[PDB]
Amino acid sequence: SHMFIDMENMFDLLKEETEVKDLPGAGPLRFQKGRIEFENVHFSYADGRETLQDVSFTVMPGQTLALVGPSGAGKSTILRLLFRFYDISSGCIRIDGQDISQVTQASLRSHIGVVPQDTVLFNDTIADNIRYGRVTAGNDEVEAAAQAAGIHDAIMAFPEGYRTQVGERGLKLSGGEKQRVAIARTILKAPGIILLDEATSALDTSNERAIQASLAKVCANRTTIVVAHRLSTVVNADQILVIKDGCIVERGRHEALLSRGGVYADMWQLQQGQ
Repeated sequence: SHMFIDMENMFDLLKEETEVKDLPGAGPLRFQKGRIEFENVHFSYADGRETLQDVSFTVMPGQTLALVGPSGAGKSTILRLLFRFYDISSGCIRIDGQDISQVTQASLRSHIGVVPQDTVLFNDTIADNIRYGRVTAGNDEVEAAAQAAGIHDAIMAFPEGYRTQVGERGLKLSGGEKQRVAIARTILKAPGIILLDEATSALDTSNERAIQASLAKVCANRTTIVVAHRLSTVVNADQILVIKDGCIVERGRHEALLSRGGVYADMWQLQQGQ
């Protein structure tokens, strides 16, 4: 009775469901101020396998939103979806009012800077590693980005300055320097949206404070979603979402969630100690 199925049509429908492609005639995202909306977003990667369930939130332009909660794939799935690394199973994600699945992924990604937990360094010069943020940038901009991220002086001390080979087959950068490369990349991109996934490791007190300050500074005036581990990041966020098992179980600013006296407050009391 499936003698009437058109195999070509099944393959066309498979392709729609399973591949992240631009719609025919998709135009550029019209980026204004970087308002983000998730509306009733679900993400499931098979039958029963739901990693985000009915997730809704709004991040107003320039604001920061911290994602917190126990270990789980939900928090970083939210970052992936905003980047359209996957399509959503249902609901809608919008930037500046526009459904991000209806625009070119290229245009979408041009406005988003990702700062991952682990900084990818290529087997290339330190100049070109920073330049990776925006390949078109002149040497002077690369320098100013390095200067602003606080690694210019270190690079000067490098055996070949900006032409110093780094990465796996190059000079070993410290964890601080590596992180600052990520920041300089982001400065060079100048995106309107930042997706930050905080590292679980930490550096010395002095460096941590300095890096946390640089990060705070590059996120200034930019719409920011962060998968947060540091208390300072959460205390300072415009809004906090507590995610457990793919659900937003509570939300608000730090002080409001403490006085609410739920899951977040319990976590805070546990971290404080007797």
